[PDB]
Amino acid sequence: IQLVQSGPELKKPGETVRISCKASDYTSGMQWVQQMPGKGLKWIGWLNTQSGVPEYAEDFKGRFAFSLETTAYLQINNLKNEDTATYFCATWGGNSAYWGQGTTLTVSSAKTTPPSVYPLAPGTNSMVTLGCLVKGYFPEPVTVTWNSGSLSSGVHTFPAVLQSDLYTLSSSVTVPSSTWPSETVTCNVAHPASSTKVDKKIVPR
Amino acid sequence: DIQMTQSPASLSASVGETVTITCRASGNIHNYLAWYQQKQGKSPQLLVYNAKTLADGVPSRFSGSGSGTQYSLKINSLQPEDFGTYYCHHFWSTPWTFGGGTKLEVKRADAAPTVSIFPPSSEQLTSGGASVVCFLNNFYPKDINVKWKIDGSERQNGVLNSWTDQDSKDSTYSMSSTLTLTKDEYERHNSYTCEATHKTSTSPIVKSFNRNE
Repeated sequence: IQLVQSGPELKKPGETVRISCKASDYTSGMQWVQQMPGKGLKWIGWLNTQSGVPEYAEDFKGRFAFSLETTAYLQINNLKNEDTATYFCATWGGNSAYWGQGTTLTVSSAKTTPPSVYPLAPGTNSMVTLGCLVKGYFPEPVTVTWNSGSLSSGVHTFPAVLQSDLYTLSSSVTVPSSTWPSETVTCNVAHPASSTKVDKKIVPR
Repeated sequence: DIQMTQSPASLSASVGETVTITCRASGNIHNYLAWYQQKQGKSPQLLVYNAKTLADGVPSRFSGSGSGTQYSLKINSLQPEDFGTYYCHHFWSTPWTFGGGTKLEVKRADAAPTVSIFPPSSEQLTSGGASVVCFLNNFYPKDINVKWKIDGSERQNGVLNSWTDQDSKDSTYSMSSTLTLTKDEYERHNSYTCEATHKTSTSPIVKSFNRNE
């Protein structure tokens, strides 16, 4: 048994969004859970598929509603910035629980903007740390790789911080001084929302 | 409305040790409690339901106990995949509330951060901007503070920080500090210093650069 949810969503304050959760086998009933970035799990309510009776939690009564079809829906009305989060669906049966992969929802008035990628090079040891600054983009996320994925060791991308209505983030990569600048080191930034892809070669100063 | 109070919020242990996580209900829930595990924002995995029954496929080092309003999840002989966040969730009466959660992190030896400072790039300066970046990589424990200095004077405005989660491969934490300025503000000064304060040193762990060099 598996639960699949609809892809990411981007809406403006005050709009409506419908999130689907379709099972493969379809009994029991289902529930929805909300999880804001960096926060704990919050219960939205559950739906007794048998009696069709939905039951919501105080903070979700009014703007959140459950519906069926093998596809349960979670529709939210009059979206607020604070509705930004990941929403999970879940059912139960036998000796376990089944949850959806989750669905991200971003609710902002912000305008979809591609990122500006800058090379972060050293102002020498056997190891050298390089980086890439991904500034002023919206919305999330933004996938960052190094040398098309060839460089996956000594690499880590920091979480994005929100400034203005735009996100900024940077990626760090550590390689041998014997490798760079001799061998090419390029960071690859992809921003799905803008269908953008940028490559920045890390050139020594 | 029965609320769940979960403690501790944070826990540090090492592979092989045993930890206990507790949840207390503001009212009797008659064992209608479920324990979940969540890793890297991914989907939660049921560990125990009805307070003491293990879900399908859950290792036996996991066990739940309790009754009435007091319950706890015990994990013994911690395996490396056991580290993540845990949550209790009752379903006795609506609303089925979750506990505040418990972040279980890996305990390893102390490690001072490796500091790197990066001047604004040519491309950015050309556009009129000047973001000075500093990396404080691979340190442990996670507590750390960063302080910027321009021509020997502390700088607080224009600074934005980001913190990674415990790395899955070396159990360390990393941080990113960025001082944003305009091409003009940036060119009015010569020395830029990134200073970290970590328990692995009673002195600042620094790295800096000078435009005029």
